[PDB]
Amino acid sequence: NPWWAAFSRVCKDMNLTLEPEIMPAAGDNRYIRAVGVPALGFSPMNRTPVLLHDHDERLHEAVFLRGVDIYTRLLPALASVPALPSDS
Amino acid sequence: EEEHPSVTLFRQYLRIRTVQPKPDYGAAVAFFEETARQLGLGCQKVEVAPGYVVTVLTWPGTNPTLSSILLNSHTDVVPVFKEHWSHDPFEAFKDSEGYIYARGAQDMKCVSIQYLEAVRRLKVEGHRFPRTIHMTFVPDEEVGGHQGMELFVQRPEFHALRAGFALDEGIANPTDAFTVFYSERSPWWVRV
Ligand SMILES: [Zn+2]
Ligand SMILES: [Zn+2]
Repeated sequence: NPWWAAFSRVCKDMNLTLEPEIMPAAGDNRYIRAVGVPALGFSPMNRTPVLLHDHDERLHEAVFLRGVDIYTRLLPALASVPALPSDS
Repeated sequence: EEEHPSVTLFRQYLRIRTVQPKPDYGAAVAFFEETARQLGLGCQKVEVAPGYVVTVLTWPGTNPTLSSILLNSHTDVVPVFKEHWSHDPFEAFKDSEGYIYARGAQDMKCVSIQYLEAVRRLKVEGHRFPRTIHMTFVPDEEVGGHQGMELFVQRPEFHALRAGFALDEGIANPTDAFTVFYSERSPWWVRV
């Protein structure tokens, strides 16, 4: 999986500990994966209580800003994966 | 007030009331259109069902025939019982300890703004990559996507993106680790 390889390499470069979990059969990725597109589910929120759909859903601004930094490293890696069989 | 401009943009978008069951999608589409114009990104609106516009922002790569990177997210958020909140869920109040309170602050408007600010920084700082990046902002995820992403993936405008790989939401983790939803080959829910 070249995409997982590039994602995982950036996370090792940044010293981020990942916990891979199964992909729920829900959300936008349900449909994208079902039409054959490889995908991951990821939001760069650590040290954050799990509050989706709850009262007082909140995010600390420094976690948010570190998340923008993480995407500034993920994007070059993913967008620079060299040509694959699937590109033809 | 002094504030990081990425945080200011996040709080602006948190204040757009894309709350189910009748999200202000018109205001969200307008926000993405104006952002595309400010960032110098191409913008395509694809109305998959009446009242349901998918917005695609595009940063073409240097090898536009390679398949693209999709940075996907949903613009709607679930309802609130506002009497149970410490701060108005659509005010995006930031407290003196740095916490931003809003419906959508975790799920998932943070990620949409993170994609936009990461693209803005990399592009304005002069980076270029072989693969095109498309940011797709879809309505309707919180009710199952049947008038959003589920329709978008059959559209000719979707096929034209030539998607090679997508990101979309994960979930908060209370520890120092980050959760990542992993899938490979054919997803497990079609196995069947
Ligand atoms: Zn979500
Ligand atoms: Zn949700």
